[PDB]
Amino acid sequence: MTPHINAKIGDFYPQCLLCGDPLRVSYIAKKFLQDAKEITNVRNMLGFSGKYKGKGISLMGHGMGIASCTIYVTELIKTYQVKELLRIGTCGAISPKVGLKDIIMATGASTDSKTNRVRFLNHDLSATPDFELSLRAYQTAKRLGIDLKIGNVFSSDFFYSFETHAFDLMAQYNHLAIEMEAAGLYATAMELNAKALCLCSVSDHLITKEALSPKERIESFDNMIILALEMMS
Amino acid sequence: MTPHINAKIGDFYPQCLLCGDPLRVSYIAKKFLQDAKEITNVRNMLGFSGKYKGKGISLMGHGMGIASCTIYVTELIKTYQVKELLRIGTCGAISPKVGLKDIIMATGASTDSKTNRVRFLNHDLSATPDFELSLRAYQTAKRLGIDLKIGNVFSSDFFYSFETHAFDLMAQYNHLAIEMEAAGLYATAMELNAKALCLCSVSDHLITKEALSPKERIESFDNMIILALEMMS
Amino acid sequence: MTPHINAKIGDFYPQCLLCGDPLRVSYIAKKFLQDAKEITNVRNMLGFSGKYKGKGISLMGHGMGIASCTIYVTELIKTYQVKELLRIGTCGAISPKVGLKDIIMATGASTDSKTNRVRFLNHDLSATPDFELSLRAYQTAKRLGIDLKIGNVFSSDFFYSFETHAFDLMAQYNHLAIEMEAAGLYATAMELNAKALCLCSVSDHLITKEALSPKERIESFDNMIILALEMMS
Amino acid sequence: MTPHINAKIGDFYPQCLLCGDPLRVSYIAKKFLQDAKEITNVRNMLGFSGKYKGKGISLMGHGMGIASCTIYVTELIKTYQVKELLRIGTCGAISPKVGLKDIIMATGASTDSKTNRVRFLNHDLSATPDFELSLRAYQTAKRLGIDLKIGNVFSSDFFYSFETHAFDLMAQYNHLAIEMEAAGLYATAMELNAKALCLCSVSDHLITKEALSPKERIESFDNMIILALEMMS
Amino acid sequence: MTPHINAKIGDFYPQCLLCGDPLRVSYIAKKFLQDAKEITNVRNMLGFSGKYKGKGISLMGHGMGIASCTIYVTELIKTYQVKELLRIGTCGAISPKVGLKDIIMATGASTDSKTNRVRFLNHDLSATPDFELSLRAYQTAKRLGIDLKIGNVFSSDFFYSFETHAFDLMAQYNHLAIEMEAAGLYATAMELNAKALCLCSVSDHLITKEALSPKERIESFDNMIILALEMMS
Amino acid sequence: MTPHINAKIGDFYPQCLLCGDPLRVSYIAKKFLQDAKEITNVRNMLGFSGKYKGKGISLMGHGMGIASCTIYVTELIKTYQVKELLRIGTCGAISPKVGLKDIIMATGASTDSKTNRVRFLNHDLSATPDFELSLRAYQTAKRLGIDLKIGNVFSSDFFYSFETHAFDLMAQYNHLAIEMEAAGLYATAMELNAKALCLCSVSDHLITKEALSPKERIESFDNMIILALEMMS
Ligand code: HPA
Repeated sequence: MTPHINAKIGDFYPQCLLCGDPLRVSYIAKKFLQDAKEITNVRNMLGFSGKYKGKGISLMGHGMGIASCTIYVTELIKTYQVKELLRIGTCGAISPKVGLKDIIMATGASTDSKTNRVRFLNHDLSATPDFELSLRAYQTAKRLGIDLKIGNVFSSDFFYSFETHAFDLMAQYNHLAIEMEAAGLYATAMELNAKALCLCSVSDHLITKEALSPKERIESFDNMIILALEMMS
Repeated sequence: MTPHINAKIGDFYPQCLLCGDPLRVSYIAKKFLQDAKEITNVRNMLGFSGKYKGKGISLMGHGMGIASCTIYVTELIKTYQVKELLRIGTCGAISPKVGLKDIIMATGASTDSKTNRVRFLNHDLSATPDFELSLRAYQTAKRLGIDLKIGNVFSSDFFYSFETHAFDLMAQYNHLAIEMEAAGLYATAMELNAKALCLCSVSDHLITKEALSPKERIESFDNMIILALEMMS
Repeated sequence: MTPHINAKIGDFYPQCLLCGDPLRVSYIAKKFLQDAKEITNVRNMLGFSGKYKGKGISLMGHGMGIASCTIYVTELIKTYQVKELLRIGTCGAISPKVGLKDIIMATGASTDSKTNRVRFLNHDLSATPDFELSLRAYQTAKRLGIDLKIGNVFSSDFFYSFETHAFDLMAQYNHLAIEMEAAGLYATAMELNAKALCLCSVSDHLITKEALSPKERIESFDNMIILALEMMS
Repeated sequence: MTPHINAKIGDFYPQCLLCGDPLRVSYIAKKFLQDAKEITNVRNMLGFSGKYKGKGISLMGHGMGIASCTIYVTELIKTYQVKELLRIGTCGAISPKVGLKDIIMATGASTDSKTNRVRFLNHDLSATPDFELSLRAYQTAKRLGIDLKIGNVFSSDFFYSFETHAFDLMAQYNHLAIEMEAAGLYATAMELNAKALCLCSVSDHLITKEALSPKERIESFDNMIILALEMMS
Repeated sequence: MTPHINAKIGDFYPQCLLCGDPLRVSYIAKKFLQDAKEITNVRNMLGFSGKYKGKGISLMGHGMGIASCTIYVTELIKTYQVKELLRIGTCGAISPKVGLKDIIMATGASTDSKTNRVRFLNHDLSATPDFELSLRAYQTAKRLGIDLKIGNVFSSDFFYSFETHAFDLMAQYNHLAIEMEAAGLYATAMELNAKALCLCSVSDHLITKEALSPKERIESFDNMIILALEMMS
Repeated sequence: MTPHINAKIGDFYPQCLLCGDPLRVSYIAKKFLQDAKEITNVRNMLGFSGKYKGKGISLMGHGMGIASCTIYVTELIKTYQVKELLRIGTCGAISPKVGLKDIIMATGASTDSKTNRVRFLNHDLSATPDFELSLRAYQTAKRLGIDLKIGNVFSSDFFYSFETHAFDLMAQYNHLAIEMEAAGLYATAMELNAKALCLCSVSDHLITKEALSPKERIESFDNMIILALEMMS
């Protein structure tokens, strides 16, 4: 009933977990939820509803990049009444103060996109998450015994960067890692008065080149999954 | 080998078709290819290698928006030696010179993205297709009896535009339609010394708000797929 | 030991409270601090060192605007070894979600300045405070029974705005009020790896035109001075 | 009848050739046209109407730089009803793919000018020729056994560049040569719904530093002159 | 020899008058100079040397627009050792403070070009004339009983503007008239350590549309010619 | 009468000297004026009225940075009917040609601020003083035998520059020094139709690293002060 979601109205709980990869959403729905039901699949972009420790929770893939993430979040909020958008994914660390398996909470999302200057008077929009959600994330991680890393991320239009020489200046200004959506998620949620947070686990270090093995990857993504479901409980 | 395609090095023919929607890809594999093999499925983004009248050809989804398109197109060219990239898809008409069913050949792709300024000295990159390819498309459509409409497209980061007041100016400067990736397709192929072209089928006119019925939407999309397969013959 | 500060090295405590107006700094010192000494007075810009419940506190004025603020923040951090910088002041509200007497915590500072494009690759810097400082403010407010309003502010180069028509768009994107230094404070503290936060008291509401009287302005600000002081004990 | 052109209305044929230098224009008329007459001479910028193998063709000089080109082209289309504009001139080649005596067809014109941002919403306008004209140039060229070199051109505001370090990157993005008008020609033609094409003779590299001798300039340019007159016949 | 001037080295005197129209340069040579000879004529862009009441002086055309002006004045300074460049021409008035026949001395030249951002770190270059020259023009005007209007001009890349709605804001900021080269003359003279000045005669009013009779233009331009020659005396 | 000035009606004379430092302002009052009265002191920013050689003159502090100077200058013109604003401040030299406590007259003020693009259509505002005021400076300085350098200054948002590599380019374009308010003064005075001029004494040399002290920045500048007083006589 939107050009990118074929769910029925009401099929989404007001809390939604987000990933770029629709197959990760699938993995989460099978392994971590009871009574999960696939509710959308336009363009193979999967969404699910189901229960986690008795509470209703929703999952939704959103593709890669600001433009794509912006499409699905816009529809999720405007048509399907999602109110809290918690978003999890991987990132390449650029700071010396984070390493493999760390979970980063993005209190800001810088960007090389033009999307926010187009949204916001051609000025600098400081794209930021909802504070109460970050507080629930901080509190839950302490309780779970996770050493939550906290700082800005840089949301890039480029997976294959042309500005790799600038990563140290980004790290100087407290950017812990690079991904590709958070500035879009945060700006859209600000645009539509909804609540958003982004969480990112370190799977590679772009400076010193250490990398997780493909099943070390899955163990640390699981650690992040559990943190996310726990803070929505 | 790449973080977004799980094909083996050697599975792609040098010619490749592209669509945002990977479900479009499999529909073309089934209904039009012989010996259609699936060769990649990372993040549900399906790819296919098959046969059309005895000649090899590939298919590949690339998701929505410039950032996603660039990732897949960069990896196709750099890792899988793809040489000719032909993008087909839908687009929103903005010009009185076009209506529903029309197929548009994009001789240039303007954009509201900052990606080309980042790539290109913060100047104006004129994002354009390979000429030889555009000639094939013109001759094939003449041989096939298709009244090819030719002009610019505007590639936007926004599906839900904040600048609809501007569509009239775009149309005046010979922009026939809007979509969300061609400027990225063209600049990547320009960057990596490969050949590229973008074809667009008109499904919705954004000015008159005419829309095709899905009985014609499959009808017109087939016309375009055939034109594209023909010019790769 | 800098062109703009004539204190002795060591005169500053590592926690420093900031106001634009040096006479506000003079007030706080005389009314709320023990054994307050004046440590700097270049350009009539007063800084102080004293105690509050036995614990050392410093105070410093920074003038109006990002450029003036940046000058003093840089010198405090670099020459005088200050580690936490807490800014408190007034602000014009622009959001319906806040009214007179409200204290705002700025979890992000947007801007019409070019300073952060100059510092940060001509990209978008998301200027954010230190998280631990923000959590300390949330907990101290809760303990004092203060109803903290959390969101962005907008830091302008213009007190006399040429863009008043834009305040509705800023409010929509969760900018709760307008002032003139937070973006430079946050970016300088980001640049030099120090901890910073901004707190804003609503005395005027730029949209609904409500306003506190001179005696209610004094009363309201005092409520913010005590939260700040309580935050540092 | 316009401030920059002296001709009576109807003096111009609907197909017009353009050079930057009005002495090229006078040269073309006396060696290749029959019954040729000077129709305009404001600011010494010569224009001619004449006959080539029976068919009436016009010639018009336009000066150097986008702003100059834009003045003349604007008056040709709006006042004197020229419909097709074929620009022929020299350029400095920057790509290894082209060498001396080569004729470049500019299928896109990049630029360091701000004019197209001012024309086009401060976005990227991809400035492009009319496809049909470019195909006629390709078909004519091959009929005359001229191997056309095809790609993008960079239209600069600077003859004495301050960014010579950037030429390698421009060449990477398929810019074959540098000149100073094409992006202004294409944009204006797009604005005013006219058909336009730029052709460029490789007199001088800029990288190799190879410059052909006095004898050859005349010969290579005449070659482009015949190409131009033939696709207009 | 330079690409755009075929004068002998040593042909120019160190003081040069400039006009965009080479036929204006010819007119001044024949009417006001003693023993004037033509020294250059590339691209029909005439230059002259001669004497004014016994003292040597040169005249040079430079076409229209910043790019064209910049080519010629660069070559005048670096190759032909011209030291003082005084540009005379017409403009369109935009301010109610000036009328027809008024002579404007441009103490600053704003622009919509990108050329000064390209020259100067993408900041704002304040393009200004040489102070001593503007003093000499002030004094000579007084001597001649000419009432000199003094202010900024706006140097536009557009003769046919797309921002006529902005003319009033320009006039508010002390822009007396619009023309097309002064920002380039000024920035090039600044780049190359020469002395430049621009004087403008009001032929037309862009707001109230008043105009001089082409009989009253010839007379008013003459006054400006005499001012320029005399201040070189 | 404004939120930043609390002077009585008519407390300001129509001529007003400006400093960034209100203590340099106070030092001029107490040393040079008869009947010196302090007419404002909001935020410790001192303004004074008094008499010099019989004629009544005012003095006003404006803080550091374009934003602060705009606030005070805007209020001086709109509420206190100041007509002539003469800034006499400090600046850092960026040439060996220029020594400490040299006095510069800024015929133009370039900037890295975005304030003038915000004010002026996102084009290049050429920020210049009132000519007659600068002629007064020139003739006054000469009658007094006070030496005066004349050129542009660069008005930065940054006292601690992040672009020290650019100083030679700035000096190349006739920028004699760096300061932080002249572009703000000049723009505001252009906006509101008032007469402004900026003089500045070299208080630092940015190549060789000499710097005066806070007290020397009040007391080493008598010649500039006397120059200002005399030109207002
Ligand atoms: O170095 C400087 N930069 C800016 N303003 C100044 N005022 C004195 N020195 C300086």
